[PDB]
Amino acid sequence: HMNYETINAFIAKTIEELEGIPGITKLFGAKISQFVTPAVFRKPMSLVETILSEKKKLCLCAANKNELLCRGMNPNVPETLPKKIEVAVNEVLSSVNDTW
Amino acid sequence: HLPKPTLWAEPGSVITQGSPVTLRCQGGQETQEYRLYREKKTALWITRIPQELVKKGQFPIPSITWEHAGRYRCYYGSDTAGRSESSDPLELVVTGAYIKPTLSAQPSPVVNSGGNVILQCDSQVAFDGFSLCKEGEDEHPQCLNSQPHARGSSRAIFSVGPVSPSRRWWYRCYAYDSNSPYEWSLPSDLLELLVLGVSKKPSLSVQPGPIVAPEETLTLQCGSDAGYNRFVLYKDGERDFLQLAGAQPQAGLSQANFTLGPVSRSYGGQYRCYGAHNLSSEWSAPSDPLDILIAGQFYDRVSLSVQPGPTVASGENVTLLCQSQGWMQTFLLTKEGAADDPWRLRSTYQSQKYQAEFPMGPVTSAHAGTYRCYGSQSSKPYLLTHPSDPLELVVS
Ligand SMILES: *[C@@H]1O[C@H](CO)[C@@H](O[C@@H]2O[C@H](CO)[C@@H](O)[C@H](O)[C@H]2NC(C)=O)[C@H](O)[C@H]1NC(C)=O
Ligand SMILES: *[C@@H]1O[C@H](CO)[C@@H](O)[C@H](O)[C@H]1NC(C)=O
Ligand SMILES: *[C@@H]1O[C@H](CO)[C@@H](O)[C@H](O)[C@H]1NC(C)=O
Repeated sequence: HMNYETINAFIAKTIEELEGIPGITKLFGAKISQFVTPAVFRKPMSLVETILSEKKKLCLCAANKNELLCRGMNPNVPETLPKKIEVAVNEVLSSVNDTW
Repeated sequence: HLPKPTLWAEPGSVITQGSPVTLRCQGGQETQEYRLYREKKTALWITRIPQELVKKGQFPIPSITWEHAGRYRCYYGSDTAGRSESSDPLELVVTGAYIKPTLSAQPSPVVNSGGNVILQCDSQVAFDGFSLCKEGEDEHPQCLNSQPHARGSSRAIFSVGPVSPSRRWWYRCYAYDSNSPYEWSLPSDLLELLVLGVSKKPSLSVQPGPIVAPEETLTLQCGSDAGYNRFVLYKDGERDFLQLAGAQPQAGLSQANFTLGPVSRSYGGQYRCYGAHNLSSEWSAPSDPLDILIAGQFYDRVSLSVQPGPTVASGENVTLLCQSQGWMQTFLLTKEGAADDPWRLRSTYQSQKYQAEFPMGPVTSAHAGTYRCYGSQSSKPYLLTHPSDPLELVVS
């Protein structure tokens, strides 16, 4: 159900989960909070494409070229980041949607 | 009060992504009751395991991903009874997430028996976690990790302990982010240490000789009368040692050689050779060092003369003079077919040029052949000028 405890619990737990994905905090900084809103609760798997397009953009900035998500990943394996965001959002949703 | 169970993993705890694994639990000879659990974050995969396999204490992972990585413990509980206390933890690690780090021994991978060595793990990108694993053939990996004294967030250091020739020492290191500490990078390339004994030293030679020019090819040779069948070559400053194909020993007589080329500045250095027997894994004491020097590396050219002349009868006083117009710290004198080391003399500034006099004294027929001299500067230590034009000594 879409109420105060759950909307709020979803938002913090999601931010916490995103800051838990190796690389995000160094690349995204304090701006990560801005990607999670009550709007995301309505379309949660939207986070997967919105964080990915921002990371791709952030990796162009000269200062971020030696950052993990930008060049530390094993190239010869499919990208974990989209799955990690998808798992994060679903795990939070379960934890939150199982109110009782 | 039931004996706690045992938790292990077939084939191991450190698995590459995609590869299978099976977490196995065992408690007494009884069954029909088993339970497995990750620490901190429940692992759902466990729920989806057939009840026929749980009873056998089998929790298989067909393809392992970071979603399976973590610390597991196990426990079994009967009906009338309560349950057994949790098994000791099993840290299930998934490798291949990130670009491999670089492993190296400081100051050299060549260690004396009983000695210690620092192993340095290096990464391009910053990581707050590093782990060093020991490998064996008959053995399973034995890791150790460091976040404390894992300096610059791009490097970690580990002091390997007393090294014994009782086993083959293999090492790999991993880098990881602490927000997923069971999801490690691709492994670093294997590092093998050379543990030393006091056994008779071999002898190191070079064909055609130690002074070699770029684009040439050399052959480094090892030999003993000590009956060694294995030989190792090691150049100071290098990460790895080169294990040459050892011949079968005759009257203890064995020789192994390595043919490298094209030569470049990189070839220049101090080299050592080590022998060992098929049974022993305790290498010999090193061969006396061999310095390989790279000709034609300066703009400066050198000249080689004799005072009296090129042709002189036995017993006469003969002095070879090497000289250059450009500054040179030292001059090097060599003979065609001379197993001895080149004669190196500090330079002197005389007659508006830099020179060095190599006095021979009274001449023999050994004191006859084809001499060439070389210019050197300590800044570029294993480097040399082009040779002087050859000077031929003919004795009566
Ligand atoms: C041959 O003659 C003598 C030995 O009989 C040597 O001359 C000396 O060489 C040293 C080299 O360091 C000089 O410091 C001395 O001053 C020389 N002797 C004298 C008395 O002056 C040398 O081996 C040969 N000479 C030359 C010129 O090569
Ligand atoms: C290198 O060793 C082999 C024997 O092991 C033999 O051909 C020879 O002694 C060496 N090669 C040369 C070119 O001398
Ligand atoms: C060491 O032992 C093998 C037998 O396993 C024998 O053929 C030879 O003497 C040695 N081989 C090598 C590769 O050193």
